[PDB]
Amino acid sequence: GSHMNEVTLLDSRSVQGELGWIASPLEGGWEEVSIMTPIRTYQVCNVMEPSQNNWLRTDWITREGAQRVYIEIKFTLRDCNSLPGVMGTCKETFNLYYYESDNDKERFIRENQFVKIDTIAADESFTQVDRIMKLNTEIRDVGPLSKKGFYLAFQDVGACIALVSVRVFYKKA
Amino acid sequence: XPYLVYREWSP
Ligand SMILES: [Cl-]
Repeated sequence: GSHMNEVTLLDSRSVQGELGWIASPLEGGWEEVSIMTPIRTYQVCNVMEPSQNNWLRTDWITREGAQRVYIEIKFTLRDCNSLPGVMGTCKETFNLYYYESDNDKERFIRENQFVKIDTIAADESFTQVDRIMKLNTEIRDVGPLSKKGFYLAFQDVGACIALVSVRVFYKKA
Repeated sequence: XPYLVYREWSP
């Protein structure tokens, strides 16, 4: 659980970990919201408008030599009960994807090239950082990986979510 | 057209 036996591949909170994220649609879906020690978060909350399918993906992440990587997501959202008067299709989850690639400048990855890792929900585990934010923590892993690197993606289909941080690492031998 | 924004939540 320390840096002595884990190699970080991506840390959204770090200097060069914030640049490279792409939102589809570019506007009206996932949007950056700084929160502050400033942190670049990505949020989406189109609970009134119908048929939402908003995507957010990272830049190319090398797996170095990892056969298996770990994805730790810290986030928070609003239950549909907390939002009276929303569409009957209000969601409380989102989807986590990945696409392996040897190329570092893919400019046309489609929904069907991305493979779903799991549905992410606000569950039992969380963390706590003038004030303190209480954020759900979820961790998922994928493997075996084979290509030089990979892309990560997040899909919103009508929820009110705030992605506070995303961390990608693997475990030393 | 975010209904709410988390900073707490606000419109
Ligand atoms: Cl982020």
